[PDB]
Amino acid sequence: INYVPHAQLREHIDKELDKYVAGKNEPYPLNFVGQMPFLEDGDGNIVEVPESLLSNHMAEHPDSTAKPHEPHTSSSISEAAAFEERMLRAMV
Amino acid sequence: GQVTFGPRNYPYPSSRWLARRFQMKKHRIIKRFRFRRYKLAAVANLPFAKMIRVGMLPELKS
Amino acid sequence: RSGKARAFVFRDPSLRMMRAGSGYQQLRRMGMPMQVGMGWR
Amino acid sequence: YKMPKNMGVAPRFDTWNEKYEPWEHMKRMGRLVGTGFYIPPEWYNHFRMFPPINHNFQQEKTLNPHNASEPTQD
Amino acid sequence: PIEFRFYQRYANHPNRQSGIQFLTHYNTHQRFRVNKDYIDYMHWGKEQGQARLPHRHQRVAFDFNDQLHPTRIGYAWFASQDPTFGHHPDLSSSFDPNYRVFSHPEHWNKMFTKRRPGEGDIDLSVLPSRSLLGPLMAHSDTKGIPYFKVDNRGHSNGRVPGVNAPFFGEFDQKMMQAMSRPLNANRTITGNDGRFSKTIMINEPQCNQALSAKTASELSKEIDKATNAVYS
Amino acid sequence: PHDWRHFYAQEKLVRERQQNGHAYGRRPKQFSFGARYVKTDGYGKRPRLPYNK
Amino acid sequence: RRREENLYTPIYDFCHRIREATEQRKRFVVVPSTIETRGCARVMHDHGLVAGFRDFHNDRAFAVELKYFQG
Amino acid sequence: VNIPETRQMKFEEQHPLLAGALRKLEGQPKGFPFWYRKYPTRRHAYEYRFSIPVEMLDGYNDDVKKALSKGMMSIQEKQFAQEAMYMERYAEHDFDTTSPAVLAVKRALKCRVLRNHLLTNPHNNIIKTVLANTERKLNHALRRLRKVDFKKYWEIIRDHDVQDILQPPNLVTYRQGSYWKYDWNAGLAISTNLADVMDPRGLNGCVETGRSRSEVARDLGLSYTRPLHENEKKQLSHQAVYYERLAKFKMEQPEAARAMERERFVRKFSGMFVKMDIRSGAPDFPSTYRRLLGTKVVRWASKRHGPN
Amino acid sequence: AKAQAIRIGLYPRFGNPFWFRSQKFRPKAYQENYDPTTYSTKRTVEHFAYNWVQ
Amino acid sequence: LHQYPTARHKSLVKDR
Amino acid sequence: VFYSFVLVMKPRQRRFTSQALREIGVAVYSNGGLIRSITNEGIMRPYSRFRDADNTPLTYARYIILQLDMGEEEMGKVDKIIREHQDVLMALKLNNLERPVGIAYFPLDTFTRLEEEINWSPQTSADIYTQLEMNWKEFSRTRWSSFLR
Amino acid sequence: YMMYHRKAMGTMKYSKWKGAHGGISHFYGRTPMVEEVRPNEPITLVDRRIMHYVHHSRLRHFQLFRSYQEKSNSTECKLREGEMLRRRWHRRLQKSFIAFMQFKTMKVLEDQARLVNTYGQAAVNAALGDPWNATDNVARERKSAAVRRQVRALPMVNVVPKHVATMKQIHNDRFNYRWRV
RNA sequence: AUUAAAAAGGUAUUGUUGCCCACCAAUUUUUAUAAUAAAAAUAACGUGCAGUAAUUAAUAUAUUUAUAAAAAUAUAUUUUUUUUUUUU
RNA sequence: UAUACAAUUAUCAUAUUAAAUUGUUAAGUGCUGAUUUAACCAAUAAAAAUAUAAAUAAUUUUUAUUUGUUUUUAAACACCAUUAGGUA
Ligand SMILES: [Mg+2]
Repeated sequence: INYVPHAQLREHIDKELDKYVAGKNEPYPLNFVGQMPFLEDGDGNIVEVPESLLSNHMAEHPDSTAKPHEPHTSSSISEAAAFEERMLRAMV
Repeated sequence: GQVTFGPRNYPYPSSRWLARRFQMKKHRIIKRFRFRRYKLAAVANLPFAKMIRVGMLPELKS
Repeated sequence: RSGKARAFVFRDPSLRMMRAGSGYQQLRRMGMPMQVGMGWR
Repeated sequence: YKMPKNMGVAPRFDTWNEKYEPWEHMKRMGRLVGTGFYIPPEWYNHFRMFPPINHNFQQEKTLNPHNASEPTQD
Repeated sequence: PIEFRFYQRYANHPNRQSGIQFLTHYNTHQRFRVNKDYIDYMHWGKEQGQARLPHRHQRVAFDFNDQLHPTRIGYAWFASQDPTFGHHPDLSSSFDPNYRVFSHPEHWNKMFTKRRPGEGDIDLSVLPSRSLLGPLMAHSDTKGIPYFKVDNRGHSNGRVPGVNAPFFGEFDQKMMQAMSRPLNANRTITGNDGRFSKTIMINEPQCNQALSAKTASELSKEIDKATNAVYS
Repeated sequence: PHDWRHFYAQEKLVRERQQNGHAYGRRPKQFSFGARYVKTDGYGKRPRLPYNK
Repeated sequence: RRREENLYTPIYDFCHRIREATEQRKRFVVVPSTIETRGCARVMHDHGLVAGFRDFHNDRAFAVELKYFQG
Repeated sequence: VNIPETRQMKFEEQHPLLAGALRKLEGQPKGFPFWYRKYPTRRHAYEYRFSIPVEMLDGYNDDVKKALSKGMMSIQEKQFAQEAMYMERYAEHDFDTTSPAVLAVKRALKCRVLRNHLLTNPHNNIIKTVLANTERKLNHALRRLRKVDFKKYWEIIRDHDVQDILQPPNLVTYRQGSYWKYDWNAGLAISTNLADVMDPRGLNGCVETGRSRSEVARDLGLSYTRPLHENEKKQLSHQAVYYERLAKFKMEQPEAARAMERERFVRKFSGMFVKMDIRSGAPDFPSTYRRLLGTKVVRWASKRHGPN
Repeated sequence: AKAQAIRIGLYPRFGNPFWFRSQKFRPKAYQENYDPTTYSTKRTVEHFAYNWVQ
Repeated sequence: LHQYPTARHKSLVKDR
Repeated sequence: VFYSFVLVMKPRQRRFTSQALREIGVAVYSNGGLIRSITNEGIMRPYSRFRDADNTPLTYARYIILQLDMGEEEMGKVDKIIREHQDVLMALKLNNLERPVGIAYFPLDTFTRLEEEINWSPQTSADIYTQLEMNWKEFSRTRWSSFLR
Repeated sequence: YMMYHRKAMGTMKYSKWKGAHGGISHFYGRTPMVEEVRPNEPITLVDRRIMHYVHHSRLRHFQLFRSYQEKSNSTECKLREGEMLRRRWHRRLQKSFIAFMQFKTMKVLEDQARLVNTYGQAAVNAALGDPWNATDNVARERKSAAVRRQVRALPMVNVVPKHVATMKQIHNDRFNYRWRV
């Protein structure tokens, strides 16, 4: 186990804050409560909200644009699942 | 007096009837002492107390 | 509580007599109390 | 105060078996017959040859639930 | 009431329901005055009758038809005996004499608060932890104490024929040879006498029960004395 | 409850033995609703045992 | 525990333990092991009041097997 | 707190091969505990947390070393480390945890900690009672250590120059000789090895003649005189100078001496009970004759004046 | 844990946001399947009545 | 302070 | 783990959050302490209302976990600093990590391992058993080889 | 005043209600029960089930008892211990009834076995409703439909007892006219 | 076509038209000689109804009020007669 | 007038080996207004929630000392007033 050194403190802090950057090609890790919090872009602005909290987010304060974050679908785990999902999307 | 006069292995601290005869004595003693205390305190409001005060008054010389 | 204590049964007479092996009368008979007065005439 | 209705007539739970113990009857009948002025009953005349077992102390005096006092009832 | 008349044998005063039992191992014969273990009258007595009586693993008085305390071993040594004889009922692998039991008045005390379901002073030292945290934290790649062999005392007694060594001879469930008086000056002939039956035991395990001249003479004397006894 | 006097007596004995064997059947003094937050410095906020005072 | 309380002795507690076991109809009694207590147990065994006794060489206590007759 | 280096010196002296191995392997990871003899007990390694020896933290990172260093110990851990450091300097051996010296040092440190805690927050009557009990136990341990040895006393009692601990509880009990009765009751009544501390030949008395220890000492030419304060030395000098002063005074100024002699000569005539009967010979006249002390005599007001 | 969660804000001061989702973990006393050691006597008298009616 | 039945003897009142 | 603080702070700008974290880290390191780890979660929704600067209930907050090892004397001062810091909406202190209630009393078992394994997170499932098996086997295979380099 | 106090939420000219309501409100973190009412499930039945739960759990009793009046800690401990002891005694009493009902069930099963012996196993199955006349699947489908509809388990909650407001309210959790100490 | 069918008490024995409570009133005794204080005995009066499951329960300590029993509070108890929830 | 308690359990003041003490959180409209109570009623009315592992049983408690009056925001709140409020 590696403790955070004083010299690399800012780099570690930046990585920790950028762990949620509202854009990725890989699924986001869960927090210590096993939940998916709001995806925040740079300079501290909430821009993505999970569908579970979407209604509350849009009701507490209107005219606050936030695309509903969708978790990255798993395709590398099983290719057959990806083809099934694409076929379902085509069949609508 | 001996409030806990209950018999041997009495499952209660004392007897309700026995406790009243002690409570009455305690109440009477407290009442008479309180009344006497109030009377002897009110003794200080007699004009004789004012005379004693003016007698005990000192002389203030400049 | 004001009453004194009472034994459940009697004390064995043999034990009561046996515990008296060093009574004052036995001490006097053994001669432990030294004499300094006149005693009887 | 509240007291059970039959509390006054409640049997003594520690000494209600000593009266009915077989050994008490055996000893008393033995003394009574040995006095010489009592005709022995048939149960005494039979059980003098076959006295009961010694180690059958009741649970009231044993105060140990895991004790198998009675071999027949074991 | 019987308590009002007889007070030397009965105590109706609250906090003195424990009794005057002398058959405990505590520092005083007054169970209500001792401060080692406190009786939980509401739940105790499941297998020991009353709540005030000592536990099954803390008793010093034994009945005629009740098993004694099992020996802790912590069968292998019964090869010389009957092959079909299973584990001896008087041998236990897990038996703790001073094994504390959970008691609400001493361990889960709630008198300070309003006795609500959610509070109460509790200590966790009485009962071993059931949490899965235990083994996970105390999980090691290296083997355990029995493999590492860090114990040099072994059994408290030097050599136990039942546990340490192979067991020979014949079993003795009832304490007959273990409760007997030697009739010989050299403690080689032992005798147990009932009201009418007399048993004489030779005890020479060092010499495989071999009798010397003096031992044989003493044994003959004991035999012809016990046989010629009046109530034998 | 008064038919189970022995159990509560055992509870009181445990508490008394805990508190140096001085106070038997005594409870800590009542405190205000915001006693730990409105009392000034130098005053006891958390209630103590009846023996500790 | 206090000055007023009687100073108990091994003989006293041995006697009371034996008496209580007898009243409760017990077979084996664990009693303190002193020279005087062992001598008393030996004399009782000799007189037949006690079925037997054994001084296991344990510094604290030894065993006494009691006797009963006619219940 | 740090371990005394006498332990390292002793280990190097006792085991040369192991010490040289450690010295040559300094800075290199080690898979075998050479320091097992250096650290017989858990409490003997208090430099690092969890009784971790210094030599074990060799092939690990400085972050782990710092995390296990002294700066990351709790208050209880620091107290235990200081206690172990003090106890190992007084223990007769590594496992000595029952001797009066180690008991006394442990109890003294615990008393100091309790006093500091009470100074911080004094509302703990439980802490007050436990501090009193620990003080009693420390006093008992020191009273027991007194008889077994006093060199440890002149080594330990110089801490802050106490020199006054084990003060007698009260004068009423001390007068009746019960303060020293603790040594009698503890079984250390008489155990000092008297011959080593002083010559025992002159510390006894001859039964045949009945002469005292002082007489035996003066016959043997010895003098067992305790150290003396100023007042007793002044008394001795003043009493010694008496004959020398009187011999010259009587010769030089016989006038006043003769006047005093005349006064004493007539005083012996004019007095009470010039005859030396039993009444006058009674050493304690008021105690012997009490029945006449109220109505016959008035000179004395109390019937007894001394212990007898 | 409840005190810590309430203080931090992870748990509400009253109620549980997982009462419905914890029902699967909570044991279910099925009426169809009888349990011999039921606390209630109605769950036994109903089966007795069922057998008597059969 | 002593209760005493004047009409009937105290023992006779007590021996229920 | 010696101590582990959990903080809820305002969802401020990234620069402000970084400044607050730098201040906390400097305060910790000033007393000669070591931070075992520091993890940042997202903008959660705590159940209880936490009032913002405008004395209005803000239902959004950012969670920070700070696991560290420091002595009690310095820990008191650092905890006071963190609690008195304006950005920290609320701080909870975990002190029983060294001796958890689930535990002759070997202390090194829990001190080495992080708080996450001491207190399992809700998202954990059965596959963590297989993960533990694989990690334990690899570690027991390679620990002495890596140590004796 | 506490939120559960008698004079709480009072409507007066000078009285202004504390706290913010609507959306994120004063009760936003303090709401004990939240249920999403859905069509075909009446809110009256939802409230009925909630009230039955909080009554059968003996929780509204404690809430009212602690809220309306002030009771000493000694009184609360006395009442709670009495309730616990009475509950334990009632459980002990009901265990015997459960055992005897199990014995009666055994007797009923023995009588059923007697009927089986005296009529034949197949005859008893037919009397129990064995589908021995189900020539086609529709005949057994009718009974399958019947039992499928019978399996449907409606909420077993019952009407909660009313609250009686006695004079001076010696007891506040009182729900029946029976007098209590 | 909605109904009878539970528990639950004498301090009274002269037995509620009962015991009992102080005060009021009347005689008198003991300690005391100090303009003292305290305590005790007594079948009928006067004011009441305090206690006796006894008409807003009782007990203990502290405060307070006063024609009197007592009453109200603070805290701690029940010699207060009692009513069923084993993860909805 | 002299002439044999108990010691196996006794409810009014004889406490003496015991782990305590300390955590800084919660609650903040003014709007057209009948809340509480048997009844009267008074003036913003909502609120203060964190534990265990750890301290030897002893031979001088002879020894410190200690047992619900403990002083301020609200809610409770005893003398007194009577149209009805004060007061832990
Ligand atoms: Mg009345």
